[PDB]
Amino acid sequence: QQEYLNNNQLDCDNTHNSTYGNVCNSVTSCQSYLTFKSSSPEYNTPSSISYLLNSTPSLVAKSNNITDVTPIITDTMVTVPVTCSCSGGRYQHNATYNLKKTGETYFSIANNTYQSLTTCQALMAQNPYDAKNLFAGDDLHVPLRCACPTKKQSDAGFKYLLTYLVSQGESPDSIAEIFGVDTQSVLDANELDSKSVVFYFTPLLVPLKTEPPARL
Amino acid sequence: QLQLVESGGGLVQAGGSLRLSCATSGTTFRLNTMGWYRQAPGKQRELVATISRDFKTNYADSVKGRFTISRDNAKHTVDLQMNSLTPEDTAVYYCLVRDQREWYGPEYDNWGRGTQVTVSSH
Ligand SMILES: *[C@@H]1O[C@H](CO)[C@@H](O[C@@H]2O[C@H](CO)[C@@H](O[C@@H]3O[C@H](CO)[C@@H](O)[C@H](O)[C@@H]3O)[C@H](O)[C@H]2NC(C)=O)[C@H](O)[C@H]1NC(C)=O
Ligand SMILES: *[C@@H]1O[C@H](CO[C@@H]2O[C@@H](C)[C@@H](O)[C@@H](O)[C@@H]2O)[C@@H](O[C@@H]2O[C@H](CO)[C@@H](O)[C@H](O)[C@H]2NC(C)=O)[C@H](O)[C@H]1NC(C)=O
Ligand SMILES: *[C@@H]1O[C@H](CO)[C@@H](O[C@@H]2O[C@H](CO)[C@@H](O)[C@H](O)[C@H]2NC(C)=O)[C@H](O)[C@H]1NC(C)=O
Repeated sequence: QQEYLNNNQLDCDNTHNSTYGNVCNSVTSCQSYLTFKSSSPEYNTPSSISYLLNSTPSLVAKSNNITDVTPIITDTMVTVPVTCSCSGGRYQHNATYNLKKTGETYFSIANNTYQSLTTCQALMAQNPYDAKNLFAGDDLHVPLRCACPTKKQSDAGFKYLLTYLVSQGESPDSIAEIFGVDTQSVLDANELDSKSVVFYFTPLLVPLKTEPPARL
Repeated sequence: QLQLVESGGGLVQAGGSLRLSCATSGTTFRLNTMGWYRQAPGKQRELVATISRDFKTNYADSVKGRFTISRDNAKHTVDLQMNSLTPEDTAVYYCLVRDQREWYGPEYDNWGRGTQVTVSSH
């Protein structure tokens, strides 16, 4: 289980524990998965998506049953295999981001570019630049949100945790059905209860009994 | 969409107190202002207190000092502590939750089914 990000990432002055990343509460390193919506024209191939998220094109290709050079239709959700490891008490997958245009902000990078796979707070925590002092060409360390199964999760047969970007009209019920797991397992993975609010566009952890499907 | 569950009303003696609470569940993009309204017999549904996500409050004049609104952003609940009640506080009390379903989209009213509060004479 990890705490639910719970829209705390929408305000850069928010300092809730969850905005700084999943907490290192299990094994030091593991296979994990991100999800990401293909965006044209910058991030719509395995090479460009893997460049943004620091995966490999072949891992993205095999995870989605495509070739490593196939274009991906815009808004297609793709799974991205990543290594998840502990760093300073947090689970995260490290990536790098070179700012393209002056005008980008810590929030625009977390919310738009990385589609809430990281947060304003974590970017600011792990980068020396001031929020007012970002420019085109600056290199940013990007802590992407991932986690490793706890002993209790592993004992129940969950081999991976997947970071799922929730879309409009989805619910814990519908998301669990995509991955062949019980709804309660998804709630438990995010320390939610049957009577909780889940937000569109916020990452949600999904425990997996096997590798995710090739198409979501 | 969103489901609201109100609790904590009932019958109370004049001068007594009650605690109303409302829990929200379901899905949305953002939960904005939450609040409590009330409709006395023969009256309109009128604002009692609201509270924003950043805890900015707004109280009806007839209610300032006696009532206190609170908000739990971890579990998405809103509570109304009602002290020094009078028969003029007898009403059906409704929780209001405002939500947005996309970035910069319209805001929607979500209303609970209402909880009866009845204050007996002194
Ligand atoms: C946080 O990020 C989200 C996306 O992750 C931003 O919302 C999205 O904004 C874009 C435009 O920036 C909208 O997509 C489309 O834009 C083009 C403009 O050329 C147009 O073809 C379409 O009409 C459409 O609007 C998109 O609808 C919107 N929402 C989503 C879910 O993608 C949001 O603005 C960011 N928030 C902040 C505060 O910066
Ligand atoms: C930030 O969170 C960590 C972890 O929080 C715990 O695990 C979460 C998934 C959730 O269940 C929380 O309620 C838990 O507290 C905190 O570290 C824990 O601290 C407690 C109390 O000091 C300690 O007993 C636990 O062993 C710690 N757990 C782990 C996994 O390290 C940490 O203190 C929090 N930091 C802040 C600033 O709030
Ligand atoms: C991911 O990045 C973090 C920093 O954000 C790295 O953490 C550092 O790791 C080295 C050991 O290799 C330590 O000396 C530093 O003190 C660590 N920093 C913190 C803040 O803990 C982490 O190693 C990176 N992981 C990978 C796999 O690249």
